[PDB]
Amino acid sequence: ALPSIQLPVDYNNLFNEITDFLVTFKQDKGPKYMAMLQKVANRELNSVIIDLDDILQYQNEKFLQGTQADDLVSAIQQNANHFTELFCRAIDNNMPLPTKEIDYKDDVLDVILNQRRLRNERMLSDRELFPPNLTRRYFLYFKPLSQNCARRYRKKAISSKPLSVRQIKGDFLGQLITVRGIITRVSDVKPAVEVIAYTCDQCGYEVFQEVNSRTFTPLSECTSEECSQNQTKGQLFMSTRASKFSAFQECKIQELSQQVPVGHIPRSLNIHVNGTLVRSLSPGDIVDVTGIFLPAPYTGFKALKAGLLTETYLEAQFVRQHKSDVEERVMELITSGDVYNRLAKSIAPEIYGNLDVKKALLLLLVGGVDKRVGIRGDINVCLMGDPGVAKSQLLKAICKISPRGVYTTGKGTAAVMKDPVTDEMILEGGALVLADNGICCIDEFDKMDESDRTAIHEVMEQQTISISKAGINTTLNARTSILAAANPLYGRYNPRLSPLDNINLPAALLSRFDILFLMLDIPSRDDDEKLAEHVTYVHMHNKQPDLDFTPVEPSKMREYIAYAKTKRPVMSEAVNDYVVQAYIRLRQDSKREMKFSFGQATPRTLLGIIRLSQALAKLRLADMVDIDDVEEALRLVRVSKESLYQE
Amino acid sequence: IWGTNVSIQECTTNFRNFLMSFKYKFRKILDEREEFINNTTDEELYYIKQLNEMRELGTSNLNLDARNLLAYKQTEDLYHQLLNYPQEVISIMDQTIKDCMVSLIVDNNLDYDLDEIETKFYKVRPYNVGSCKGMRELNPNDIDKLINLKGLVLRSTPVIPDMKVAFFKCNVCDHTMAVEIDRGVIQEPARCERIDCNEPNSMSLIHNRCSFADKQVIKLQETPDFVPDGQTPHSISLCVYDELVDSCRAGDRIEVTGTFRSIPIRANSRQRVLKSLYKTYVDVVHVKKVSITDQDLAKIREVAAREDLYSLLARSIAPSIYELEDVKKGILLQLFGGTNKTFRYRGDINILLCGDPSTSKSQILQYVHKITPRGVYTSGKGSSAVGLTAYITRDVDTKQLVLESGALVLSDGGVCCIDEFDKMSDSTRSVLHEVMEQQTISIAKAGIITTLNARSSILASANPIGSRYNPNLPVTENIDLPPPLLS
DNA sequence: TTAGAGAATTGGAGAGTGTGTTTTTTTTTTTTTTT
DNA sequence: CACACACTCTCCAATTCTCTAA
Ligand SMILES: Nc1ncnc2c1ncn2[C@@H]1O[C@H](COP(=O)(O)OP(=O)(O)OP(O)(O)=S)[C@@H](O)[C@H]1O
Ligand SMILES: [Mg+2]
Ligand SMILES: [Zn+2]
Ligand SMILES: [Zn+2]
Repeated sequence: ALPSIQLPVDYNNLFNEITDFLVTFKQDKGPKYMAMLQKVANRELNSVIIDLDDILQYQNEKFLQGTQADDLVSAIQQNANHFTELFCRAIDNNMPLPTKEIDYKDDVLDVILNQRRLRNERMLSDRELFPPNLTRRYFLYFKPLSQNCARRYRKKAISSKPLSVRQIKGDFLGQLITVRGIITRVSDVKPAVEVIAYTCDQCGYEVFQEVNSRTFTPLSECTSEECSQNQTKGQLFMSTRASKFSAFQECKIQELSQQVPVGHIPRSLNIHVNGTLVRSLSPGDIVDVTGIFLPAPYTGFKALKAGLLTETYLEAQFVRQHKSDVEERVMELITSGDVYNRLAKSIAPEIYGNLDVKKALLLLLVGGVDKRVGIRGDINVCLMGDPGVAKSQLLKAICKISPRGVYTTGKGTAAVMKDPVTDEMILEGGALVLADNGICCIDEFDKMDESDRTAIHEVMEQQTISISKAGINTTLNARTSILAAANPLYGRYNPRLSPLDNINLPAALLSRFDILFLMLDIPSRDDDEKLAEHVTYVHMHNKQPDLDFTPVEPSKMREYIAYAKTKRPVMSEAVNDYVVQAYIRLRQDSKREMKFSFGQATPRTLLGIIRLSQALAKLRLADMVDIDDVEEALRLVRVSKESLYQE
Repeated sequence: IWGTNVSIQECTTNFRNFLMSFKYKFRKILDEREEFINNTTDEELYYIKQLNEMRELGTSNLNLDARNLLAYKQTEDLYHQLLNYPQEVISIMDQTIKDCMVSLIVDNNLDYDLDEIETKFYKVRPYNVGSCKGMRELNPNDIDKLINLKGLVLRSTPVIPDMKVAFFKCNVCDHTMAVEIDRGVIQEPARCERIDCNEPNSMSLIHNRCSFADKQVIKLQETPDFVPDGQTPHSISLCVYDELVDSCRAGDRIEVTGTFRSIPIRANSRQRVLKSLYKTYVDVVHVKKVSITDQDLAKIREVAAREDLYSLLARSIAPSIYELEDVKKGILLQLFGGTNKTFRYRGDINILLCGDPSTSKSQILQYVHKITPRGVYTSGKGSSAVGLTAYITRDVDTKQLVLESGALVLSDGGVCCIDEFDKMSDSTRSVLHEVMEQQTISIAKAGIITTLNARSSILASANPIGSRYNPNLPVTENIDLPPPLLS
């Protein structure tokens, strides 16, 4: 038998209080929630976000005038699933009639309403039928309590404290909690059925079946009164037209590396977003998901197979992300600060020296626009450098400021197919596709195998990576700007040896790079002293030794690229002339020098010069490409070439 | 129509009066087209002409457009119901098409077999139903609603036979009758239809004597130019019935119109327990590939009679590449090739493009690949797109020993433009030796011994060793290619 | 021969005995022949 | 383990039948 227990909650009084709250609450138009229900009746909104701050304010207001409440906020944070049904029932009771001419072109549910009502009425006079969830066209959610900063939050308001996946103990099941973590795997949207709309071949009667079990059994038996009394034994046919579906997405939230105790492994927690919250979560997110932590049961046969050990999921209710005024601000900064010399030092404030490398990194960050083909607007630079030089620090600084920027190493791109056996997903990405409209910081570029060599070669002159797993020949758009940080083999760079001999990169791949910098360290007497002072100051004060203008926000570069991308600075005819004689004399001096053959100016150097000039004008208003721009571009190109011949 | 409060009779009458007396001028004025002056192409009865074309060609499907329903006046509710109730609407449209065609045959006195027309099933293919809906924006209120989709097909399953008409046999009196199958349920007879036998439970299904239809599930993939740059493109499963089968091979890009439908899936095969996730597909009703002439003979004679034909063709081979006069000449001659003399003689031109690394060494390769009818562009060093040689693969799905042909074969008559010919492996270099010498590729692996006819044309382009080609040094010392392969 | 009182049999629901699942070959070592 | 399926064991009232009915 089932015993009985005494619990002081009194659901009926709570329901009366709930109805009073939905009727008699007006935030400091009429009532807020009545206005929301009016909008719902107009079919202009299908999300009743029941805030808990509002319920707390309602309780506080009625505390001074009768205390006509039973701590609802503390009564639904303990059991939220039942109160979702209570709120839905209270909304159906107080649902206002529409106050708008809503088109009813697709009124299948209304058609079923009136049809079944007429069929019942023609015999009711003898001359609930509809499930409560079937009629609802809204989804109800809970917004957790905000910060209290008062004695009310005396360790209470468990939905106020963002927990981690490890701290979600088993005794929180059924409560309305919130977790903080990084999404890792969000599934595709699937229509989860809430109530089926079986129709019988005879007897005319359709019987509905509410289901929340992840698995059900079709009725297929006309148990209707007419069918049973006539013993027709009719079978039932599903009608997806008259059924009710809710979009279902099954996310999965991990925990941040700062929440994991030492020696442990990050945990994970399944999230079941459904309703209007679908597609609000993506794998590259850090969120504070608020939901009801519920024990999904192993209903079926593995049920008896396992036992009391349940599996849990978080029925998400509210997702809070963490991650022309700006145009005026950046315009004013342009007027005040010299972008050319300021943004360069802003990229790597904690990295001393190598200013021209930073200037080239600005051009890569902006990049010219030459989408028209006959070509490409992606700037690629490689820093051959030297062991012990802060190439990796520069790469990380670029990654942390460049939108859609990723950092990766040669030895641990490409792509993998169908990683999980169960779901059997198709065409999982890699590292180059993630930085589609961004930059890939390929550290240890020399130590990167032939497969990735071919992959990056395809990406570099195709902007689209492809696979040939099972003859599908599918491709992934990866228009990523490439930033390489290869380092010389046999340790330190040898200036005497030829540059391509020092690093195991084929001349075919290196020659396609728009600009190349060889930036090696030399033991000096003053540069090292300033470097040591800088690093030690950073260690003391945890902040850079600020000695000049150091802008921080990257939105200025975003504004510049978005501004001049539509502008597309058109090159001048005199510019084209000066660059054709520039190529002529460059090739002439390349011959007369031939010392290292890693120079012969090539059509690709002209394309790189054009795109660098385009990027420079793209930074400075529109159509600024003139002699002034091309002189700086050619100066940068010549300096980069000379860098290969340093000392 | 159930659940709609819509009479089928009024819809049939609307579509009937829309069939004839309708002109393309209504469509021309619907979209506010300025060039509505045309008379023959606008004021003529477009659908009557289409029906006459079907009569004189004996076709079934109709490439009906959706906007033509908006152009006419009484078929606006019909268009909205088509978007909302595609199944019943399409069925009544097909019945109306058949009845209108037989009525036209009766009226115009164009003598024809009425039974032959009645037997043939006539279909309608409403395309351009609406805006190009996104795959990622398929919320579950679009169930049983007409949907337009764009994408590139990944693969296509073979023909899947689905039973349409059952066929039972009385195992005691050899009485056979056919039971129509509706919604995939077997309504087997309770007893023998013949009264002299009327034996219950004496019916056994004769599988091979039934009637089957064609179903071809197609795995559509979201087009790259519309997917968000972050996540990988999603996929949906098509369904193609009774026609349009093999009308879109893998790799094609199509604009598909169909009803977005969802069905339950059995959690356990033995039991009737159904998962509550309702896997979704779409029932295709029309596919459009978004992607020889006497006048042509006259054009051939005109271009052939030109004195400068040779130079003109040389220029047209690589219009965007300057100089390279003789290279284009050689490539042009390769495109034609010698006579295929038989009685083996190759009768083909093999061209290698050496020198220092050249962008044209690639640009002209893509140009000639686009020019040549057959053949395929392939990289010798990478061979990622095509393996460049025929080798046996286990296709994983069914784990079967499928033999997939390389790049050399499948390019008979065509030109197999190789790239990075210097960096290709030695194993495939031996295959190149075999194909250029023997003209066939022979395989002996996993119990399969066979010879594949290649008969291909080689147009390779190999970069040299070092920074650039050295003219003083011989070609062998610069290209890194065995002398027998170069000769 | 007709409208109506008597025997005689057996199919359609249900008591019950025994079934049938969930259930898995990834990833990681170790060997071996070619490369 | 237990819920659902397939099926042997088992059982009365509506359906058929032939002696006595009108
Ligand atoms: N110019 C610089 N300014 C500040 N710190 C620097 C500078 N150069 C080097 N460092 C320091 O050097 C370390 C990072 O150097 P790395 O970039 O790892 O050298 P590396 O050349 O990448 O070494 P590898 O692994 O052989 S490529 C950090 O401790 C930095 O603080
Ligand atoms: Mg490093
Ligand atoms: Zn029934
Ligand atoms: Zn029979």
